This record gives sequence, structure tokens and C-alpha cells, in this order.
Amino acid sequence: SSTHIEQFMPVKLAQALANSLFPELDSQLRAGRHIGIDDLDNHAFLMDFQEQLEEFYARYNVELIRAPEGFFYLRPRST
Amino acid sequence: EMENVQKKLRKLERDYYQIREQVVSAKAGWCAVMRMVKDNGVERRLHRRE
Amino acid sequence: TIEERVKKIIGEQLGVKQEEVTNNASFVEDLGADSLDTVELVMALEEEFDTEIPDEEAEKITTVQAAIDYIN
Amino acid sequence: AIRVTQSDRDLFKHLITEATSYVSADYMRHANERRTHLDEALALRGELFG
Repeated sequence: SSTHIEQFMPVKLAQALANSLFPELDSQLRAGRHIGIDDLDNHAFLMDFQEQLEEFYARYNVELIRAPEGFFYLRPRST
Repeated sequence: EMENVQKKLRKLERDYYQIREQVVSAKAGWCAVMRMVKDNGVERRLHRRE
Repeated sequence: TIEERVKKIIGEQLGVKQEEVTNNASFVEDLGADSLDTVELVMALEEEFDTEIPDEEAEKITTVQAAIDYIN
Repeated sequence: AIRVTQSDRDLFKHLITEATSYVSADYMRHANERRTHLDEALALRGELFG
């Protein structure tokens, strides 16, 4: 039906962006910070919504990447 | 009977020539793959005798 | 020539370098050609010069020098 | 820790198994055709000589 979140956005993505952890994390990520296993809160958050975040950031022409060692970071494209 | 049998022999000879040429042509192509798979990719991983 | 047509056949039937194939280079140990590889090598040698070889006299051939010796 | 490693493993295994299944099959097909024609040629050779 109309006026329904699904019209504009996946529910899981909206759920992630509404979380209290997102602004901190976003700010940090943009600044170039790498995220490892020790900062549980952040790491766990990342894990839970990985694909939504990846898809999101894609809008910016930037890859949200996951190294084999389990740490997340941002890699910008030429554009 | 031997002259009649020499005719079967000749049929077999022509067949054998054809097969000979075909086999050699196959080997010529397969050589390139062999030189290319020297990466240790062939010994067990690719050559699954099963 | 025959002494280089033999190399033409051997290198392209075993895939080994022309430098590797010397007169005394044995197929099995130097060139690495195994049972079926040597069978195909002798078949190709037969085809190149459009001749035929006996089974025993052919199997006796196990080297470039021997190959040419039976060929020439 | 688990959650990480388990994932990694799943991806490794799936790629490996499917890629080998995809390649080895046709490699063996080629090897088998060459084997077959060689065998036919040898049978023809022996029968012709005899």
C-alpha cells in the first residue's frame, strides 16, 4: 500500500539507519577509521547489517570493505 | 581366401591411416595445455582419476 | 632436413624446448615423455616421413640420437 | 570470532568445489577422447601387423 516504508527503502536498511550507533560509526568511517574485533558494539553492528551498509555507501561511489582478518574500512572509487 | 583377406587387410590399413592422423592432431593441441598447467594444478586437483 | 624435422616433431609432440632436445637427449628422463607420450611421439615420427616401423625396433628407440639413427 | 571464520570458510569451500567441478570434468573429457582414439589406433596397428 501507499505511504509504506517498503516503497522507498528496505526495512532492514531503515532499521539500521535508525539505530543509535549509526551516527558515531558513520562519522568515524568517513574519517578513515578501521574497525576491528575489539570494539564489540561497532563490530557487531557492522556484521548485523553488512549488506545494507554496503548498498547504502555505494550511492557515494565508495566500497565498504571487509578484510579477511575481520576488519571493515572504506575504499573510495575514482569517481 | 588369402587374396580376399588381403582386401580386408587393406580396408583396415586405410582406416588405420585415418585414425593415425586424427590422434596426432589431437596431441598437437593438447601440448599447449600441458605446458600451461605446470603450475602444480594438474597433479591431483585437475586430474581426478575417479 | 631430417635431422631438424626430427626436432620439429619431438618438440611439438612433447612440448619441450628446442634447446632441450639435443642428439643424446633421452625422451623419458630428459624430455619427460612417458608411455603414452612416447607412443604418440613415435606415431608422429612415422607420420612426418610417411613410413612405418616394426614394433620391437620402434620400442628400441628411446633417444633423439636413436630416433634419428632409425630415421636416417 | 566464530561468526567471522565460519563465513570465510563457507565462501572458500563453495568456490573451490564448484570451480574444480566445472574445470576437471571437461579436462577429463578431452583426455578420454585422446585415450580412446589412441586405443583404437593401437588395436588397428596390432591387428594390421599380425
